[PDB]
Amino acid sequence: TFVDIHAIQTLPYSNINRDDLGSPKTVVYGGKERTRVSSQSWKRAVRHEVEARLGDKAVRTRRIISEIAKRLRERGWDADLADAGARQVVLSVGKKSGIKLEKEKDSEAPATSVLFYLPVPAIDELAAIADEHRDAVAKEAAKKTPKGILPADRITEVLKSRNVSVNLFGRMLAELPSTEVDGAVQFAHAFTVHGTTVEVDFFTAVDDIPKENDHGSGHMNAGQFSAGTFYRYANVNLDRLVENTGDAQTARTAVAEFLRAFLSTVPSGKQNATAAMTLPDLVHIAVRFDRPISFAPAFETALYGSDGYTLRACQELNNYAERLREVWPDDAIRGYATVENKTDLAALGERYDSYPALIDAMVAAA
Amino acid sequence: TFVDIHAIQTLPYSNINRDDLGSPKTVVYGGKERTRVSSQSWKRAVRHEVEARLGDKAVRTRRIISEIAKRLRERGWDADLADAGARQVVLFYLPVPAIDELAAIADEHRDAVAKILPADRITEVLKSRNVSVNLFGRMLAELPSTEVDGAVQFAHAFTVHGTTVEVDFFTAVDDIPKENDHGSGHMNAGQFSAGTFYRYANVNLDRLVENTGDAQTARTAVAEFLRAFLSTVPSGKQNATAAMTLPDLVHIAVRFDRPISFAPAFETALYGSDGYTLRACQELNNYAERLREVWPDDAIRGYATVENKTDLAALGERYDSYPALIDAMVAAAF
Amino acid sequence: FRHAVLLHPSPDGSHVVDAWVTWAWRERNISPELDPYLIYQTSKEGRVYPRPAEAERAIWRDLDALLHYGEDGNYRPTILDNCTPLAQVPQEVLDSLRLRAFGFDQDGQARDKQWFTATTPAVLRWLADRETDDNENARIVRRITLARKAAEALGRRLEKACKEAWKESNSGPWVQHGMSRYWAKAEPVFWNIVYDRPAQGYTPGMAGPGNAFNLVALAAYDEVTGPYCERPRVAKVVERHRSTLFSNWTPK
Amino acid sequence: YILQHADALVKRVSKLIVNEPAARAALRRGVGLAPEDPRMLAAHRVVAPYVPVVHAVERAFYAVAAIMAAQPRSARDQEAEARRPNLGVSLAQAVFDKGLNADSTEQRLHLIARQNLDGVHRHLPRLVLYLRSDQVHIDWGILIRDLARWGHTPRHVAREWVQDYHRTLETLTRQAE
Amino acid sequence: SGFLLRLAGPMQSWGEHSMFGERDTLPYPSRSGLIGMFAAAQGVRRGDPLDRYKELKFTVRVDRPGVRLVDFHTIGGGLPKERTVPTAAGERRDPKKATIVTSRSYLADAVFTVAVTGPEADTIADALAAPYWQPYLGRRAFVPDPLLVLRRRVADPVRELVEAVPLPHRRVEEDAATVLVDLIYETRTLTVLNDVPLSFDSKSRRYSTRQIRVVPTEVPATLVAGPGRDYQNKLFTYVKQCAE
Repeated sequence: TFVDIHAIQTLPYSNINRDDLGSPKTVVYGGKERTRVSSQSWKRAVRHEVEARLGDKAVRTRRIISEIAKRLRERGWDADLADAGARQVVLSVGKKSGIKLEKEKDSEAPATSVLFYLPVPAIDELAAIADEHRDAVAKEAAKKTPKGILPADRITEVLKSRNVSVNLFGRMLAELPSTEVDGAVQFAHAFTVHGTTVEVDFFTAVDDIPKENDHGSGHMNAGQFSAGTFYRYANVNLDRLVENTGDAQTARTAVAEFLRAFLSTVPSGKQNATAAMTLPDLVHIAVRFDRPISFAPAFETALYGSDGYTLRACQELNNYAERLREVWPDDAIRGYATVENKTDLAALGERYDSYPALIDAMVAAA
Repeated sequence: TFVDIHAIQTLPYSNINRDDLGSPKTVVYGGKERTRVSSQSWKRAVRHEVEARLGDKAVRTRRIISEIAKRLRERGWDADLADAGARQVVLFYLPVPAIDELAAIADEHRDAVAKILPADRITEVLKSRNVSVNLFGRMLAELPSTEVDGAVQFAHAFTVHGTTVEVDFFTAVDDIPKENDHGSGHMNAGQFSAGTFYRYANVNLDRLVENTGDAQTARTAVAEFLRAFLSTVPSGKQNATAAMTLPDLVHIAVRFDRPISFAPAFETALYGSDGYTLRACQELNNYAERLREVWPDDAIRGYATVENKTDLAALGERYDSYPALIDAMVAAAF
Repeated sequence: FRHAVLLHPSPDGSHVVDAWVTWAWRERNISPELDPYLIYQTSKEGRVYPRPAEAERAIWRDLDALLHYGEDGNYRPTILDNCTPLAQVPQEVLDSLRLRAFGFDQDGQARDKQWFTATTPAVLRWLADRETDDNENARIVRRITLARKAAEALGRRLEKACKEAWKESNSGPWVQHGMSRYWAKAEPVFWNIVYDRPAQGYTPGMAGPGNAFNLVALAAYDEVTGPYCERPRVAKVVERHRSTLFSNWTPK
Repeated sequence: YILQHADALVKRVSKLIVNEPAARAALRRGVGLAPEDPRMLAAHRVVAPYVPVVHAVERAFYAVAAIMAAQPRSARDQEAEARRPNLGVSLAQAVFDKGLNADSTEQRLHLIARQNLDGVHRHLPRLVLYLRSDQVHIDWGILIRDLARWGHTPRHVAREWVQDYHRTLETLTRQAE
Repeated sequence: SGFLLRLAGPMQSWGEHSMFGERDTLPYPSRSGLIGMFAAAQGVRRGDPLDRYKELKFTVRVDRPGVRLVDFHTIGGGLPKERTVPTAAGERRDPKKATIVTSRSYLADAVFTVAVTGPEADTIADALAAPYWQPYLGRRAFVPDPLLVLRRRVADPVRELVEAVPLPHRRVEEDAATVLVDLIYETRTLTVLNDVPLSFDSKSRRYSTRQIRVVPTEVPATLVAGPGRDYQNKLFTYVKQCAE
């Protein structure tokens, strides 16, 4: 009931997600430095693609007051009545004095402290519950310190409205432990299979108009980049996903679209100037009924080069999957696609023809 | 009568159980820092998996109501109306001796199946197992029960090489943009660490089987325990750093005198730039060799490995796979 | 007393079976003529309060017991200030006096954390007596007094260092680890200085503590907040507060 | 122990670059590169006799000798005008006096202090040449011995540059009452 | 008579004076702990008379002091609203307030060489070689050293601690002898602490005060081992002549 997916994807000279200073995030694995792409970045690209197709718009935000006030201003309320209204919707859900807010910067609606995660129709329905008590909200704004007037039961039931991205990735909300939904997809960080050092690019944005005597660049600096063959892995706990979604057809569509977005997507970190878009050179989906398994230990001993790394990474993943398969025997399903026809990878299952075919036949078998 | 189990398992870049401030728990052994996973962690993670199967092997397979065969059937109490309780023993999971009470104090009374409330006498399932109380100490939601312990000594899991924490700068991005963009959700820093952990645990069937009885039930409990010890992995931040793995080396030994750990083998930390699994395997071998030739004893040793390069002599006879090793060792244990 | 307990006797007479614990007085009353046993410290606005207990100080045995040295700057019970010195009329029992401390740290409302006793080490008397040299009998006790005073001085200086470091980093949880590791680590240095053995930072021979546990405070502080001072924000604030441990710091 | 060799090199190279161009041109072409790169096969003539007896020490000597020969003529004309500080102190003296960007230098200092032995040699040369572009008085012997100790632990040379930099910044600001 | 236990391993924590969440340990072993270990190696259930373990002597030579670490330890968290550790009245707490958090300290990376001297020492040794319960160091989760009993039979084992026992590597000056190592014997005493065990029963734990005097002794520098892998080796060859 665990859909595991492995994929070898070689990214060229780029910088997917920089650190707090520009450099790419690096692990110290098997003793050697290894550039890596954080899990949250890929998870974000995945969700934006899945929800892209399934136009659910699982908006994660802080300015819920600003948008609720916008919805109330669209529906006839005055600017101040809308602002106070939204503040009533948010202030009527915590224990007392509502959820915690932050210092209001402008006269603009303040931003809550926690990050909400709701779909757009959920916000719309919240504006509806706020509209059902026009007079009450206006009456509360007349005071100096208003309180909650909304029926916390139904608004609390509206915050619990799930979504495909909410179902897969999960939600957290400390002030409302009743709305916390647990994620069903274990997403792992992507580290290189060979020690890679960072390399500095020296760039000088030059100004186009000349100066009277001398001519120098407008600005000179240096950004850190790195290339390499990343290994990526993810698990999909079907059981818990069908539990969150409830139905099995919606669940099946969510996992199929998840896998397709997992292979297809690539982050948007400094891509406008690097064009690092690519596809995984190897895709291995396995359906296991006992526990999920990652192939990270196979890539502990870093790989020395001067040769290619795709073939070595492919055949080494094969080797580790074969011996690992004969050491932890289990009746599981295995399938794989490959963008290189030189070697024949036996231990990875039955070689399907293409990525979407592989995903279709594997999600079907689950 | 002491089943010792050692295992080398390499966990990738993750954070299993963090400290009081986010960092992963670390010990400083042999002078060097070493991230560690607390014993409780790898305990609640094994237990929470054992019951999930043992306590489910199975209400649809062996069943508890499927009794009478020794107190309600071959006893005279309505050999046909046997469902007498059965259905009257419901309104965790026990072994067999403590089940004698299950079919015992389940008779007499009247009964009232003619159409069933005395449970203060059967409820004592845990007071006398509940094998999941003889394997591991008391439960976690029931008052003590004469047997607070124990038996399954569990050791903390520290790395075999010095590993320093590494700061993962992360940020939350709000999806509703104002006219001043890049105002991300909340900047922050989360510490992670990777490495190859060494793990160890003991099972004292000697002073164990007593508390229970049916050496077969005990045998099932220890076998599923070992499988859960290798199988399980904690549930800390796995949904954000999938670190599910299997031990790269598994060594079960049955000793008839006293349990022994191989932790000091990893005292001098290992320097790297290469892999650590092979070096750790051959070094554990070496330590087992000198310790074996200094404290000679007639014990049983077996081990499985996911690398056919080296040959581990001091670890016994190299079995083919984890479940085969566990089966042959639990069998060899008596 | 603020409480009112009762014991329900057993028929045997040597066992208690039930008890009663409840309020005995409901109207507040502060006791005049403050307690001579405790140590009192003044905060702002004029209120005087007892210095609370700290398990972090009991990480090493008998830490407060040594208050007989010093003394110490406002940190001294009045009972001692009227029975230990020479302005009283004891003659030779004073030359064998020892301090003891009963501490039970707790929160002021209803939560308890730990208890501990602290009896001063008679060995510190042994060292002063065993040599039988007046100048050395005075140099030894001068070395214990010095090392103790400076030890606690850097202890509290480190506390404010961590309190400002954590309270300013976010714009705390570091005090517990910093202090615990600081005393735990800094007491073997104390015993290292009392036996004029080569200690970290400074070698035997010199006049006083030789400014060594100050380096121990740099160690504890630098490691408790080390993994968190990576980005320049935390780095500059942590450093700005880290440039205080360097004082007193009297050179060689 | 190494500092003494460091002062030897800095001595004869500090007079060498100003007193004859052949070595200054054979060393200039070795900035930020490996000691075995063919382009630097002409620098051994001058630097090879001073290394003592790990590769971090030689990397330090060759790299900083090249840095001393690749500085602009302004920085050498001021370099030849006639306890002690690291280069961190030099960065603070550069921002506080010559008006550099504080928020930038701080992130470039933590960017360089946070890297591995090879990152300090690739990021270092332009940083130090920028500092000599602003003619701040940088000490070379300490810079090399520092790079020499940069190879055993990436904590004992970084932390002291960062803390020394901030320390001297707030002392230069507190001293400006 | 007597034998030499080798208290070592990854972690050690001999607790004292802590009857609440916060647990602490001593910078050296306490006789209550190791007498509890002998008692666990001989099979005496809690509540049984421990008079047999009286008349014993424990001088302990500290090889390296080891550094103190605090172990954060939460118990009962994450569990659902109907499973935690009950209350005395039986009414559980709210799940947001259900788990209890104890921060138990422990001593890490230290090695002690105790010298047991008693009348029952031979049966105690033979009990440690084969116990009726997993012997631990301080607390159950801490696993002891393999060489828990360094030397099984020695007359005057104290003299063995003063000479001819391997020590871990430390800074030793050139051609220097007389390296100090502290050992505790039990006037000129350092402290008094509740160590003597009177009863271990969980219903009424009962201990008493006991004197302790730490004497810094001098040992010849011929015992300090090499940088790495030398110490464990030398102690193995040291335990090799035990038969002889």
